[PDB]
Amino acid sequence: RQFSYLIENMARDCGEYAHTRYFRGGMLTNARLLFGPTVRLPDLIIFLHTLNNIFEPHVAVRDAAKMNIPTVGIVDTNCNPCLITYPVPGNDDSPLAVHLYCRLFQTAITRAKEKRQQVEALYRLQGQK
Amino acid sequence: KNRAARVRVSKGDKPVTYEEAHAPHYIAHRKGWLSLHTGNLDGEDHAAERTVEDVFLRKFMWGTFPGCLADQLVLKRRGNQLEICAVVLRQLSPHKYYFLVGYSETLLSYFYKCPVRLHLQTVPSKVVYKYL
Amino acid sequence: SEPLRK
Amino acid sequence: GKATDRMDAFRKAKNRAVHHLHYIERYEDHTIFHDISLRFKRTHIKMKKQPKGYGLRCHRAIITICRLIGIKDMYAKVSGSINMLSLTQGLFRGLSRQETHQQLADKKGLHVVEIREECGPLPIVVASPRGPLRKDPEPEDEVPDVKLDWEDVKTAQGMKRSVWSNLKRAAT
Amino acid sequence: TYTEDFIKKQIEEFNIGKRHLANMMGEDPETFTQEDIDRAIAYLFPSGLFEKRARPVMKHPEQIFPRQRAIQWGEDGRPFHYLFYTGKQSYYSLMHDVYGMLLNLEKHQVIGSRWLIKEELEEMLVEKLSDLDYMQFIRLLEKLLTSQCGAAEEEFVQRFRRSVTLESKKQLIEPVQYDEQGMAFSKSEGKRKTAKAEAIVYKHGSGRIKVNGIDYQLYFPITQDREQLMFPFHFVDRLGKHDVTCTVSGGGRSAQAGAIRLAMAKALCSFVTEDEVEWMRQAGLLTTDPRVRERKKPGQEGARRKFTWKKR
Amino acid sequence: SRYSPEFKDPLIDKEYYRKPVEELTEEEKYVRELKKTQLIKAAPAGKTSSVFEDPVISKFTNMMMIGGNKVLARSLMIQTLEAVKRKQFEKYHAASAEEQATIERNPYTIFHQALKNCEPMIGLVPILKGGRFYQVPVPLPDRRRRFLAMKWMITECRDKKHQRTLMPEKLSHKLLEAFHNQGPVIKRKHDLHKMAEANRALAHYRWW
RNA sequence: AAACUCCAGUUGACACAAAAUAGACUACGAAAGUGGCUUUAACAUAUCUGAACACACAAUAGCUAAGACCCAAACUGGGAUUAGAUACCCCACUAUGCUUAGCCCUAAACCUCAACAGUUAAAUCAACAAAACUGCUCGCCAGAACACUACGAGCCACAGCUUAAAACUCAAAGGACCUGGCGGUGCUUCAUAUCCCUCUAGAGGAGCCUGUUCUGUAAUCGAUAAACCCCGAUCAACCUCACCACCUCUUGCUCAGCCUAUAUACCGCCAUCUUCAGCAAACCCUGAUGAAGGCUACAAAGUAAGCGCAAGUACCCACGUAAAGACGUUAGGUCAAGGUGUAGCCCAUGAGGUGGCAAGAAAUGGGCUACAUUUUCUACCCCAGAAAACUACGAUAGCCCUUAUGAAACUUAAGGGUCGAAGGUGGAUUUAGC
RNA sequence: UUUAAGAACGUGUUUAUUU
Ligand SMILES: [K+]
Ligand SMILES: [K+]
Ligand SMILES: [K+]
Ligand SMILES: [K+]
Ligand SMILES: [Mg+2]
Ligand SMILES: [Mg+2]
Ligand SMILES: [Mg+2]
Ligand SMILES: [Mg+2]
Ligand SMILES: [Mg+2]
Ligand SMILES: [Mg+2]
Ligand SMILES: [Mg+2]
Ligand SMILES: [Mg+2]
Ligand SMILES: [Mg+2]
Ligand SMILES: [Mg+2]
Ligand SMILES: [Mg+2]
Ligand SMILES: [Mg+2]
Ligand SMILES: [Mg+2]
Ligand SMILES: [Mg+2]
Ligand SMILES: [Mg+2]
Ligand SMILES: [Mg+2]
Ligand SMILES: [Mg+2]
Ligand SMILES: [Mg+2]
Ligand SMILES: [Mg+2]
Ligand SMILES: [Mg+2]
Ligand SMILES: [Mg+2]
Ligand SMILES: [Mg+2]
Ligand SMILES: [Mg+2]
Ligand SMILES: [Mg+2]
Ligand SMILES: [Mg+2]
Ligand SMILES: [Mg+2]
Ligand SMILES: [Mg+2]
Ligand SMILES: [Mg+2]
Ligand SMILES: [Mg+2]
Ligand SMILES: [Mg+2]
Ligand SMILES: [Mg+2]
Ligand SMILES: [Mg+2]
Ligand SMILES: [Mg+2]
Ligand SMILES: [Mg+2]
Ligand SMILES: [Mg+2]
Repeated sequence: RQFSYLIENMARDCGEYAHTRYFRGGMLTNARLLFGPTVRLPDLIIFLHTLNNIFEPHVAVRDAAKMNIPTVGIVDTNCNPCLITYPVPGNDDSPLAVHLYCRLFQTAITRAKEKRQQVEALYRLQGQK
Repeated sequence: KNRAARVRVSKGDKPVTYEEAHAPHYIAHRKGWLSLHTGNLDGEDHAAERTVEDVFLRKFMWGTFPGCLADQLVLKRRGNQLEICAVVLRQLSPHKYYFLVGYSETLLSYFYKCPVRLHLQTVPSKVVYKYL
Repeated sequence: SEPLRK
Repeated sequence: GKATDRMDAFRKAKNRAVHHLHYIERYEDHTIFHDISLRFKRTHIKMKKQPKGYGLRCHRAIITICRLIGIKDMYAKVSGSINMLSLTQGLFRGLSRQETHQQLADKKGLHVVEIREECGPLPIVVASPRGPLRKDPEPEDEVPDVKLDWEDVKTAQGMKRSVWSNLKRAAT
Repeated sequence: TYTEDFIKKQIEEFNIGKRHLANMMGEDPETFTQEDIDRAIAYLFPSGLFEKRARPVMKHPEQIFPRQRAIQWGEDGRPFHYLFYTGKQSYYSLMHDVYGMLLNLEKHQVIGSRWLIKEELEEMLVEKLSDLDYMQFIRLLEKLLTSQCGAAEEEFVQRFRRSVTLESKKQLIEPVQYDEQGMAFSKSEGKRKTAKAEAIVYKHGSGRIKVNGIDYQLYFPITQDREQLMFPFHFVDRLGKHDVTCTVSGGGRSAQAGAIRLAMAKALCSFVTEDEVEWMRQAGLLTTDPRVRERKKPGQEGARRKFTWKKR
Repeated sequence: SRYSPEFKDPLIDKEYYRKPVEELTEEEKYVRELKKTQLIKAAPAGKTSSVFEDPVISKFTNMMMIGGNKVLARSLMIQTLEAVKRKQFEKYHAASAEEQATIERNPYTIFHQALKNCEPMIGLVPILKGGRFYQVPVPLPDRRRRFLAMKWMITECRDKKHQRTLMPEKLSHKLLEAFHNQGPVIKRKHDLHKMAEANRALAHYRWW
């Protein structure tokens, strides 16, 4: 809860999504019923904190592996990386480290989005002539 | 438990109409009356003969239009006239509807000694209020 | 109940 | 599948199995790669690899599962507790943890040669490692310390008498 | 489900039917408000059903069909809101905005109004809410007020507050009238059980009371009944200063007194000060007594009594 | 009840409203301001703002009424007050010079004192312990003992021992005895006090 | 209650009995077992396993012999409880518990988990319990019961211990769990006319009215713990009427009929918990993919149509009273409202006519009127006068007469006359009411 | 640590145009 505001802002700035609140059962495995049958689930999930507030793995780690969604996670010394696809061993408690992770993922995503617009513009411009 | 004029709940696959979905304690709150006459008013007479005519009419029309009535009848009396208003289906051919309208309008006029008129309102399928 | 007695 | 009416239980189980599918590897698309022997809870399943034409000689449930997978020829013996739900949960378990010929070569960096009596002493290369082939051979073992099964050893010595084995049955 | 195109076709049928209905009744289609539609539909389709939600109605589709949320993702499939996968993007986007304004304050440093109710918040957010979720949101708003909120913040908080119409428990004084002779008086009415009384109280008198043309001590032999008539005037120290002329009908011996007591008190409120009228109210002299006979039930001997119960 | 919980009971006290604002305390002042907003029930016919209203005599009359006949019960109450009044005047004129200074002639003062001399200090409660009942002494509340005094006075008069004797003459005779600390009603109070003293050791059976 | 009352209390003298605290320690011994102090002697084996052919030990109880005796105590006696109490509760006292010398050799002797060595990784793993395994060796078990039994043999053992079968019989027994129910089951919070205490009028006593049960009669049926008993009946002199006796008709008022059997075949209409708030489709997840289960808001897998509750509506409102009240429970009520499945009758189990029974030895439910003085009579409809214990209070009862209804009335009702009974506020118990 | 408090017959309750 200490970093819920910081993360929600980052997702909005980089045109991405965030779920920092209580995870209701079936958001992924039973999504079509909650949202609708033509819903599109995430293609990548990024865990800034793999634990819940009772010091146990987040249910999304297991629910993502069920739905075949790759996960990126910041695992501390008291976490379980077995089901995390790309784990990052690092501190997930202090605020000076969380601002760094968010700053890095916000930049890598913002770059790729702009990098494709340059590749498309070139192809479109080259295609016509 | 109470049973009168109540359609018991089911899994959810049973269609019901508006009148068929409301119980007797809604007859003047969410429903009306299927027959309208003056017999049951204070100081009026012949409430018993008007009731026997109603019971016979609902059966005459159920067997005269077999499998065609979509919902209950609505009997109306304005003095000497008797207006039968029915909601029927569209399976039968109109040629046969006009035959039965003239056959029933005439047969009932000579039986009850009153001018009788029949008003049909066709619907494609039985209207459904909800599913119980 | 227990059977009746004569 | 669970429900009050039997027709509703068939749907839940059927539509929910396609979301929990396994992939079973087959040797030449007719049998398994090696003999399997596991125990799921109290139920023992000892499957054996067999050549083409042997047919299915296994528990009637396994015959129905194998046809769904695509295994034409295999032998299996069920022991312990014959529970249809542990039999199935263990069958799919051993059929998914079986090592293929390609993984074996890559693991040890050696050639996997197949020896057949019908083809004489001809060595048939079924799989070879993608990486660097090792130059040293495996140390030949005088006596292997591998746990055996009295049921198989008693048969190889002409001692397992049974009036129910090797019976003429229909095609499977 | 009702689509946006369907609603748009219902808007066109109401507009056309609104012009027909005025042609029937002979009104001007231009100046034909919704109040005139409801009056014309009640003449043409008379229904006396007790439930007003079961009568014929011809309203605007924006008031009949329930509000529905817009589509949340486009063709590509990406949602339009970053808090979509929470399932409550509207509720959490609000909690995120409020908690962001509480961080700014820390950095640089009611009678009529009532908190929005739960059922009224779902309409604003077009979201289904629990009770404990409603309380969390209300706790941030109150916390926002305690802090020195800026002008822009107050406008936000006032979107979630609703005015309240505070009723006044102040008796209504009757207009003092004048007779042919010129005497001032005031008339009121009382009601006790089935008894109904009309009382005329003259401003100046010698303490004379006449009920149905008979002096009060003859009409009410029982002392208790006369005590009731004395209670209004004794409480305000005005015994032997006014003349009353009332007419009571129906009820019984004691019900007619209480009915007269109430009328005399109501009419006596015009010749007294406001502070006394308030005291009369706090003493139970201006309140109609709602205690009336209760009905007998079938299967019972009385309104509340039961038949003798036999266990065996 | 046909009143809602919002409705508050009325205050018939006439000298309460007359209190000046200067005497109103901070808490009392707040109370008066609050009542303006609250709803009030209609005053019942039993009680008025008269100066002769006696709540103790109105309650005793209600305990004598039978079948809603208040006209008759109140008739018997006033006859008793008048009979007690006349008996004292007859004893006052035939008294000596110094004996007339100790003769009370106000029937109300006699009615309140007679009932106060009949109020029991402690009562008894049957407590079930070990398949047996025990008469455990208990401190009675202020209301309980006031109600018992009335019920005993009305019950004694209603006794059948009295033959063709009217209630006003019976009740008047008891009130004088009790006023003098005599009669059976007092003996009934003493008997209760004597049974509680013998069962004093059973006080520990009480948990409240 | 019995017992004691050469009893009790203070103080002093005073053990062959038993060993507070320390001990929240976890040590010694092969096990049994060992917890007051001191002293003497003293706690096997330089690999392990190893005797049910032997040897030495083995709690408590118990046997033999001789002693001691505070207290406790089987047995027994007395007191009490109880339908009985050979028990649970109280008192007294004995074997016995102690010492010495011998025997007896059993236990849930169970930490129900063998000894030595070693491992924590892999399939960890049916469940529960105290995590899962390897090597080696000895001992032991092979469905339940018959059976800690019979026979045989051995023993200081003689109603004993050890070892230990069979015939007949059964298709289960057994171990561990899920759900629910129940508990003279714990904790906590409560019941609001409701459980207790507490308020008011009643029932149970008398007479009458009325129902039912028994008995009786040639002479209906049905309801008949709560959830029957002025109930089907907002209604039986004939009719109603389905009963009884007698007589009569046969394609029959009906393109027949049946109040004939089955409410344990049903629809229909209901009782009951309900003076409840839960039922549950369709998906997801957990338990290794078992019966099943699914919550913590500073949130940990639940999302949920629909039904009900609620909300609305009716009566005089916002109150209250009605109405409403699901899924299911009691094979609850009704085949005699009507309808109807199965079965049965068709010169009769159908139809019609005449007449007639519906009573009381007895017990009981409900209600009415009373036993009086807050009463009785008259006037009045609340400022009165009289009455007031064998001519009072008190029958709506009996008897007689008259009238009303009707074709028909000792019979139904009303009124009058006559009559003046029980009854003196009611046992255990029990109902309703904010 | 806190009175007493017995009993309840035998079967049966789940599948594919005039003319
Ligand atoms: K043990
Ligand atoms: K009684
Ligand atoms: K009686
Ligand atoms: K009775
Ligand atoms: Mg950390
Ligand atoms: Mg009902
Ligand atoms: Mg009453
Ligand atoms: Mg050894
Ligand atoms: Mg041994
Ligand atoms: Mg021994
Ligand atoms: Mg001994
Ligand atoms: Mg002793
Ligand atoms: Mg004895
Ligand atoms: Mg001894
Ligand atoms: Mg002993
Ligand atoms: Mg032991
Ligand atoms: Mg053992
Ligand atoms: Mg050993
Ligand atoms: Mg055996
Ligand atoms: Mg033994
Ligand atoms: Mg033996
Ligand atoms: Mg022997
Ligand atoms: Mg009968
Ligand atoms: Mg019967
Ligand atoms: Mg029956
Ligand atoms: Mg009854
Ligand atoms: Mg008859
Ligand atoms: Mg007859
Ligand atoms: Mg018959
Ligand atoms: Mg039967
Ligand atoms: Mg039944
Ligand atoms: Mg009701
Ligand atoms: Mg409701
Ligand atoms: Mg039955
Ligand atoms: Mg007399
Ligand atoms: Mg008489
Ligand atoms: Mg006559
Ligand atoms: Mg017995
Ligand atoms: Mg039984």
